[PDB]
Amino acid sequence: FTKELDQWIEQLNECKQLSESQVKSLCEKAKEILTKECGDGQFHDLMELFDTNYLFMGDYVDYSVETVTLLVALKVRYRERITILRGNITQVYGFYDECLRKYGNANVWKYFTDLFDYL
Amino acid sequence: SMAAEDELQLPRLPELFETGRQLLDEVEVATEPAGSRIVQEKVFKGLDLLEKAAEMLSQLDLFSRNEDLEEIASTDLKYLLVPAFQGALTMKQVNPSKRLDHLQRAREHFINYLTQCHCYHVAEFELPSMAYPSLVAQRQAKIQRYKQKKELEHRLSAMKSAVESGQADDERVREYYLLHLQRWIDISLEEIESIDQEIKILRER
Repeated sequence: FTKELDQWIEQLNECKQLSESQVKSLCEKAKEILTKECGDGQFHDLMELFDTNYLFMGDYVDYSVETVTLLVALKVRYRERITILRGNITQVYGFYDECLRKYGNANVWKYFTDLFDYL
Repeated sequence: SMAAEDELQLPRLPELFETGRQLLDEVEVATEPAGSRIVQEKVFKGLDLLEKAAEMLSQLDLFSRNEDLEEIASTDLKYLLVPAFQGALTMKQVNPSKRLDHLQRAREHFINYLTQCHCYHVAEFELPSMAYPSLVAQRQAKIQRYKQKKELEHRLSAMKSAVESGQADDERVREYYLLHLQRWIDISLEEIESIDQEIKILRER
């Protein structure tokens, strides 16, 4: 019974942020997974020529709080079921400021920064 | 007026410490918003209390820098945690105009904590540089650190009651405080890394 994620993901698709408490709870769930070894900001990829679903991150180059939040919530709900790709991350001034505008403070940014240090 | 001063009895060390500890605990699980008056007032009070504890400790000189950890009494062990709590509380302040100030102040608290734990051989670790930035170029360390913290927190959760309710021998009591110190070594290390990243961002602006 992980319907809690469903609610979060549903909420994020409407582009409504999550709360600090939830953002924190999400990162910990992820960290828990990490430390061991279906349709929607993101964009659909079909494959060609001769499994799992495919997703591309961002438009082309340049990320919003809700985007990266959704990224995490997705991978926690679906694991290998959804492969997510970008070109060639938490450490940008625009993203820090965005967290700071949408939350009382810098905690959410810390939670993510911490979390992505596991990738 | 000299009389009134002689006659006033202010909180002593154990109270100062215990209250500042309660306050930090409260802020860490506050179901109110972080930057609300309710939480921010507790942070201000806590820092004030710990600031007073820190001064008491300085005057008492409980901890030298050329001493063995066995020479420190069991109940004095907790006082080692003060700088780490100061760091923690400092981070819990919200006031963006002064964020860079808070990070540098916090970093210094955590370094103080780490520096002491390191002289006393509380655990084997690499002591971070005294000043931003502590160069680090790596993910494995974090996985290891995460598993370590989960294991410490579990052991602690099994012993807390026994100690607080006075049903633990001295051996048990010391092992418990050792475990807190280690737990807080990990936390401080992790926070300094976090702080250095936030400063880098704030500076470049």
